[PDB]
Amino acid sequence: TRTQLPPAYTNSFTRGVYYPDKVFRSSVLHSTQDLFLPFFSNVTWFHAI
Amino acid sequence: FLPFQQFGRDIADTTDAVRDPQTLEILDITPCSFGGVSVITPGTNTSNQ
Ligand SMILES: *[C@@H]1O[C@H](CO)[C@@H](O[C@@H]2O[C@H](CO)[C@@H](O)[C@H](O)[C@H]2NC(C)=O)[C@H](O)[C@H]1NC(C)=O
Ligand SMILES: *[C@@H]1O[C@H](CO)[C@@H](O)[C@H](O)[C@H]1NC(C)=O
Repeated sequence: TRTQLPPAYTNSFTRGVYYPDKVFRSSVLHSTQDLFLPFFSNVTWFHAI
Repeated sequence: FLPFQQFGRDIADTTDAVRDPQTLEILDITPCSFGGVSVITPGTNTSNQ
């Protein structure tokens, strides 16, 4: 009794920002490079209803 | 400090704080005053002071 439907998609808005390390800083800028979530990406959508 | 990090850093790229691994306290490191030394003289011929 499961009805199957086509997969749906939506957009991300500046998500996936996490403290890349365990070091304190303050009031200052910093450039980092790591495995992130690029902005305005297209994510896959799932319901349970 | 947030409860998950153990240091504090500066632009100078050296530590300036530290969480003491016993008391959970936060200590600031201030370097000693090196300064500079200059000397004033009125000449050898006139005097030695
Ligand atoms: C998000 O990703 C999905 C999956 O790639 C995109 O859906 C495709 O869009 C193209 C362009 O219209 C179609 O030719 C494909 O048939 C679509 N595939 C599926 C499975 O639907 C979608 O366009 C992307 N963007 C948005 C805004 O959803
Ligand atoms: C170590 O033992 C002391 C007492 O001997 C205790 O006060 C302290 O909480 C313990 N842990 C650390 C990290 O110092």
